Amino acid sequence: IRMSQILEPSEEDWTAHRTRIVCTMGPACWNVDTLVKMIDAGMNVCRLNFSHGDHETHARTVQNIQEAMKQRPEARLAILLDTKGPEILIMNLLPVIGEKDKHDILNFGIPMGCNFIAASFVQSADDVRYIRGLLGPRGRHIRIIPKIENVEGLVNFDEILAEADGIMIARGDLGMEIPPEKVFLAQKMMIAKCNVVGKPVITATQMLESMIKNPRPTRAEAADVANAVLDGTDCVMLSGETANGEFPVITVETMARICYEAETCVDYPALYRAMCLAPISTQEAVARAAVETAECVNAAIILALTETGQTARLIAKYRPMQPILALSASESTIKHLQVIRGVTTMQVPDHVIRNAIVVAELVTEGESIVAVHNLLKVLTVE
Amino acid sequence: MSQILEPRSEEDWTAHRTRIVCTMGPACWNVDTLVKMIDAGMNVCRLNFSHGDHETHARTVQNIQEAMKQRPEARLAILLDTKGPEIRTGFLKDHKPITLQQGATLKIVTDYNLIGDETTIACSYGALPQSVKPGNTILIADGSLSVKVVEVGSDYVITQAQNTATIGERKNMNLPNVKVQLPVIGEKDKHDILNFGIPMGCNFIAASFVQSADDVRYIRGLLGPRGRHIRIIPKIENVEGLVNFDEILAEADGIMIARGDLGMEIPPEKVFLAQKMMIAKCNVVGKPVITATQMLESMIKNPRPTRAEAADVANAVLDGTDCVMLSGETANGEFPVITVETMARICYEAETCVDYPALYRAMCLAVPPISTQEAVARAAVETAECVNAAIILALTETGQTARLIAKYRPMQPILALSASESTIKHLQVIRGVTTMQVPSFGTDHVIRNAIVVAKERELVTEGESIVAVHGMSSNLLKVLTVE
Amino acid sequence: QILEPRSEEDWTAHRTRIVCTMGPACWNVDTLVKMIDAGMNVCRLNFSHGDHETHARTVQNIQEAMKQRPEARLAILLDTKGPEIRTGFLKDHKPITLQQGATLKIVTDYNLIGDETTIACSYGALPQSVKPGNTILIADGSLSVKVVEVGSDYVITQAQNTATIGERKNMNLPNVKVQLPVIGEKDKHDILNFGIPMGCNFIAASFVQSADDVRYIRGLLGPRGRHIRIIPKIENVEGLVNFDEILAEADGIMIARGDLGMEIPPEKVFLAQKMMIAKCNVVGKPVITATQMLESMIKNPRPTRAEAADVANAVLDGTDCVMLSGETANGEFPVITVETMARICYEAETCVDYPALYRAMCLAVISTQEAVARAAVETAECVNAAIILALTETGQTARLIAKYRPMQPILALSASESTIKHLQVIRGVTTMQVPQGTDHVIRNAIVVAKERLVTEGESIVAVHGMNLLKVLTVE
Amino acid sequence: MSQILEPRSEEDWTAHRTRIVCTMGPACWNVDTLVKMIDAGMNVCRLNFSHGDHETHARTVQNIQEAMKQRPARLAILLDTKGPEIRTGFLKDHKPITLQQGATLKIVTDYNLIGDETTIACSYGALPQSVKPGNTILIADGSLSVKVVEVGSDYVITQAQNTATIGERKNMNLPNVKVQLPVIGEKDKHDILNFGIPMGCNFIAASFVQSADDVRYIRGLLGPRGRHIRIIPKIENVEGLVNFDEILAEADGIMIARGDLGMEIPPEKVFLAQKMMIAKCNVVGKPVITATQMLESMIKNPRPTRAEAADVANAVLDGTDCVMLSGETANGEFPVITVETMARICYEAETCVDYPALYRAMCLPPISTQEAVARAAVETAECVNAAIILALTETGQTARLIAKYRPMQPILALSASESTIKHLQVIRGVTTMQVPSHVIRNAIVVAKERELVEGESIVAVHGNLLKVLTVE
Repeated sequence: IRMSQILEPSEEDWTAHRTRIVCTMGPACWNVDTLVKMIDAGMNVCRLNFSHGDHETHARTVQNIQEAMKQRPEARLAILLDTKGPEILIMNLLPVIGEKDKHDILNFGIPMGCNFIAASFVQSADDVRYIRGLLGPRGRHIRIIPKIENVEGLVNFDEILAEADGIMIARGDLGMEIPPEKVFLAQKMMIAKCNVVGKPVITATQMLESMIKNPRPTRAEAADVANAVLDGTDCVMLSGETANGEFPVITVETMARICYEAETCVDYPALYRAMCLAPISTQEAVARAAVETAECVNAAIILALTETGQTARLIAKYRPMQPILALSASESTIKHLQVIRGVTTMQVPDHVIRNAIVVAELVTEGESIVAVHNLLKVLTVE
Repeated sequence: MSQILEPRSEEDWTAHRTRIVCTMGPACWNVDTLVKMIDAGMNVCRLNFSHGDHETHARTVQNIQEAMKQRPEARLAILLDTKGPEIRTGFLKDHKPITLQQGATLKIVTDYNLIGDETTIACSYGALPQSVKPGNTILIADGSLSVKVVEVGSDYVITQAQNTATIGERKNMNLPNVKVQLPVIGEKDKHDILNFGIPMGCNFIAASFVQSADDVRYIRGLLGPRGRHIRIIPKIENVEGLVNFDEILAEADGIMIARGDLGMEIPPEKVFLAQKMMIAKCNVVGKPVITATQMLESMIKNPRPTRAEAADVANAVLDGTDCVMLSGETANGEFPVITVETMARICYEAETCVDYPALYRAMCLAVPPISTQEAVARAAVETAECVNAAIILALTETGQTARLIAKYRPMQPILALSASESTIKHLQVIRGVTTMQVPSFGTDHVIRNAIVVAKERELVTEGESIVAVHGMSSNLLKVLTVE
Repeated sequence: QILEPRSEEDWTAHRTRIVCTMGPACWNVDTLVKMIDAGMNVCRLNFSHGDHETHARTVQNIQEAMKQRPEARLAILLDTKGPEIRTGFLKDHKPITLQQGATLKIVTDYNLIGDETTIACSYGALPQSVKPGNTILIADGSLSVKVVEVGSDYVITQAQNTATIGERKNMNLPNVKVQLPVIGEKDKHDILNFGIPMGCNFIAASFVQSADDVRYIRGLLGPRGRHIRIIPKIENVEGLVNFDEILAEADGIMIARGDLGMEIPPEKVFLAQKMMIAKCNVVGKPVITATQMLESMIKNPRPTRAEAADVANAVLDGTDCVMLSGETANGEFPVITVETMARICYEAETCVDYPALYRAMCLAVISTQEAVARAAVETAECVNAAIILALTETGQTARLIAKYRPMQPILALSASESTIKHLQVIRGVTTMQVPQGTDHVIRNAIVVAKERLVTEGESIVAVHGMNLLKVLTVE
Repeated sequence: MSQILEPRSEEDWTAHRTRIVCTMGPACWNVDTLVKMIDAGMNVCRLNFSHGDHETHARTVQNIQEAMKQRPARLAILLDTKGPEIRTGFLKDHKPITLQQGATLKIVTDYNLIGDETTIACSYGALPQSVKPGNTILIADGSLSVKVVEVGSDYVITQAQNTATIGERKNMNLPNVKVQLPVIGEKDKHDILNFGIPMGCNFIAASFVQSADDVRYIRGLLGPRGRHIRIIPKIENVEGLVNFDEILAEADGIMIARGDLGMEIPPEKVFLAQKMMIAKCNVVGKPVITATQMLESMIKNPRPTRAEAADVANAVLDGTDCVMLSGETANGEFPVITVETMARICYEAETCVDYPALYRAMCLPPISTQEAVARAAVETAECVNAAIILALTETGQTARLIAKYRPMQPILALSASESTIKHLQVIRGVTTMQVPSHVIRNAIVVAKERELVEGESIVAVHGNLLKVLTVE
């Protein structure tokens, strides 16, 4: 590799980054016109911060998200409810889900169509079980993403992960609970444990903070974000940068550019062999086979036909160089998938495989395609 | 050191992956003999057209068919082995054998009317003096007499004998390092191909003494649209066939290695190299290879082979042969059935040494830009090991899919499903493959009924894993659980 | 397991080398001694400031610190001033405020006292270098302006953001080559009249833009500066674009991240650092990661999370050295900062897969010397070797082994004073001065490791180039 | 195919790695042809103590010593014991008998009985206490097979499975039955102690080894005076196979007698036994000799058969250290020509050898220091593309450890020890050079003369040290 290749400046290319982007809602990005513009910049998930505001405030946000998707029919934004929880003022030293949090989950989260609950200050697996039970019949389409923000939740992380659907890592908050020289270790460990098990991880806090005021990040900030991507993060999350910042749109597209530059350094063939080293099921074996065949026939796209999302997730876990287009009839599965690195989505009603390749300018005529369902198909665009 | 020594049960040795070709003859003309040979492991019936006529061979075919009616699950392929070019000495005075002294002159003439003596004999090959030059060696009577060419004219050659030997009338002759100018497919061989091979349902033509790709292209042209369901298997028997092997193989559908004949054309210590080289090259492109001649010769008269015979057969299997061939052992021997059992038993012993993971890895490195069909075949073999499948199903019309899987030599049996009767027959020559004919077909119900038939045949138990593959331009890999 | 604090015995044994910048905060001998204890390996003299008299006094303080710590063999690195671009003086020395969208004239007449509308520039070739659309950064990038017009002695620019700037502030010219001598008369004077006589072991050359620059310093050093090694600093696009030709001529590389961030888009600098570290790794040339390391520690006794991660990731990229600048030169906590970096380095070395580092190096790169160095690393892993002995005159044997990043400590044995100092820049190498045959040298070295690194009856791999590999047991 | 079909020069096939053992006898006794066999490829001289007397064998040892004076080549001398033998008795009027298939044949313990077609004697007195109904007895090289139907106190009743004609005092095999006779009897004891030790034999090849006790018995028998002699158990029967692992553990090397194994086990299983045994010797670095049924047709013919050459080739490909000639050199018309042919076959088979695969297979037991250095030396030699490997050794261990990894480059072993030098004539890939007792520079000064190695790289090893030099 020559250096000149690194220094090359393209709208169509960085738009096709693999890492997913979570943006926090707030006064600065609420508007339909801004949300529509953020979708174009690469927004995948909208976070509702229930630390502030009430049900009336967040309802109008959700309606604005809904109207933003009306202008972008090809987009499917997931909505994530981030709890207040039991929240050295530089404040650190109560139930994880109290009456207020429970009211938010039951009487907003469920009826308003939120796809994820990001639960603040989770300390044990019992917390996740409590939330799971809280959701119950009516909330079965909602996924749980605990936030590891303290020593307790770090200590019980394995059992938290086993119960959870995904994880959010709050680095800034962790750095106030453990020594700063060790947070990078904790972050690496947690992402890797999430990766080996195919569960989405979101890297949160202290991302591009200076962009709240500035239209450009620092060298330090960009590099910090890049290493989260190289650690193996599925998602990167903006907080104040989008909620209260002066450049919400420019921040998202900047984030997309950081992600694209970081995914450049990613060794895809070695990432496959590493996941193979760390017996296995039929569906696991077929997903591996699919990823192998895809590089082998130099596939343009991998089609993951899925109802529950498991097939897409299983393939994404092996981090293929090829884009994964997930095809599903389930509306919530499509929403849950917005948090999975390397996956994009298409809603569908065997004709699906043929009719998808028509919609997909993702392919050229005569290019190879690897479709998967306990089966693996290899096709050529006709 | 004692697991090597334990006696092997019929249940075990009948499950060997290597395929057995048996030559038809008076020793196995009988329908009851043929049925027992099926049970012993016979997969292909060779009809040697060096002897017999269209009537006698047609009768043999009826006997094979009658045998197959007693074994309806067996699908014997029929292979026509051509006579091809033959070179023979002439007659001798009073029909009495002659002794040649070492260092003595022997004139060989092209007048085949010439009744010979110890100083002059005839050759059936009229272009002998235009083929052989001074310094060339001529082998007579299975190389028992060796003579060196000293002088050539238009209708004769003068030779010096290199050893002391006694020869009879009409004995065979070899021309080491000289191309034979006789047609590889003469009017008689053409007649055999067109007027027997096609209408009698022969599946393969094994062409004796192929010396160039032109020879194969000629046979293909000869067969034509009417002979399109027939595969061409050149026999490699001399230097010309060795030198032109890559071109021959590119045109061929499979290869037969005739070791004993090669031994009459090149030095003995080079034949083992040519066999390995040729097997490996066939393996690399997934084209079937048959190792033939000098296999279990001692079993023509003995119920047991020698140590060396069995070691020879074993090493052909370890070299990567698809097929092993019996000739006079089945055709004219006292123990045709026991010889097929012994062959099957040796194959099974040799396949014990086979490291399947290492063979798959060797092949992946061997094949360079690979096709969709091959990549799915690779994946199917790899997936089968990974899920510990009992069986691999190859659904195939042309046989390509099954041939591609077999090429990577999986530890599990390949059950090939086809609607094409000729493809079922062509696959009898492919190592590791068993066959099951199905009606024309939608893939899901075909796999479903295949598991039902495979369950009763004791190939799969309920709960076991199965890999199924269907190829051609959509390709498919499917993993299922036996119900 | 990650919540468990490290003891000093653990973290002091980190393998990454530490360069510390000299300055008033670590001027006194006692502070330098504590910094050695904390893990300082190389002393950077920053020749952007001071003179031959003041820097000589610093060297004498370094030497005095070394008398108290006889085991330390600190290398001294001279960092050239190099080319600088600077804004001019302002009316009444008052700082000026530029409003976004407003035009600013930049003139090449450095005698001009500027205002809100017009400022001077020290770089006379500015109109020759810059074209419409080029960005000019002023005062650590706090002000960005875009070129709109070029003239003979002027450039007309549009303010990209609102900012207040003072007098004589730094300027950057992203994507433009600076047509100033990388080694000017002042730099040459420093190299020849301080670098050589004063016992400097490295020249870190600021703002290297071509291999031409390196060939020049080498030619300048000549026979007399033969014991001195050249470490180009890559700080702009030109150094980047020509990186490979620079590396080929160079003895090592210093990466100036903070300065590169003033020259290229920020998202591309982490990429440049990775690519360059890898390239130095493949040819076994030492690389120093520099600037914006533990900056907040100039004022604070602890680093930020982001700072810790940045240093850790440089180690994980494969850096030989990490460098402190202001943190040791002008900071409130020079000693504590060195300890902290040594600790981060030890924590990051925890995440290193050494068998993978050996295997990847074997696929990336064979000379007799390199083969034996390769065989030595593998053999060391094959037996349960405690340390690797590298007998070397030039330091090459030691470097060739270090390149393969063995899990074992490398003890480098040398009679050469300057080789011992050169190796202070090599990751995973510790050094030992020796006068002696190839067998007598291995003997006394085994006894000195016992009085430190080897228990009774452990395997030891010894390597000697001249090319032998020896496997011994401690007895 | 062109590369395969090119005639190999004498310069090339002389440089083969596999070692050749030649059996001594009337056809090769004399110094003249013995010298000519040396530079055909003979590495080891086998003395067959089934025949001849001490004076007869002493004249041979003398002829070897004289031949080595004319080629100063260092031939190992191997003493091959007679061991236990089972034999049929004498016959009526000294005339052969033929037995018809299905016919009854009684076999008796009384060796004084002059036999009929109905009854013969056997020299093995424990026959009726060894063999049981259902066992097979093989007579005269497996010419005749009989099955045991009945056993008495001093007789066995059998049924001929085969029509065959047998003469007097023919050999007998008891497939799957242990021969309850001393493997080393008083006569074998006399041969080893009063010929082997005094006449300068380097190896004892022990016929018909059935137990590891047999090996330990010979070792104690040699004691201090025979400590420079190495023991090669021959594996010839089921007991030898069943006890192979512990036999090999006590052995210095192994001789596989295929032809005799084919008389003791089913023929289709011998190739497995040979493959297993060769591999097990390779794993442990102990030399293995492939003996019997090599180039038998060359007793009468100047050329081998297609099948014979291929059998030899696959022994080399299995990983045999040595191939052995028996009657081809002991008797037979073309002893010299047979050695050349053997060397040429070995050279062709060694063309198929995948050397990078062999090193990685041997690498695929927490290894020792000297083993690690030997691996490193093979790894380095390939990396550096060395001309030769120099192995400095007194016990031979360093040379044997290197050869085990089967390097592409020839191993020149250098030793002060006369016995070590001769012990190494049995190690594939090794050639030897005696050193007076630094030594590397003088070895390179002689290697350059022998056209083996200016500018080339050389890997030298001492066992723990490795060196890479470049010749001037």
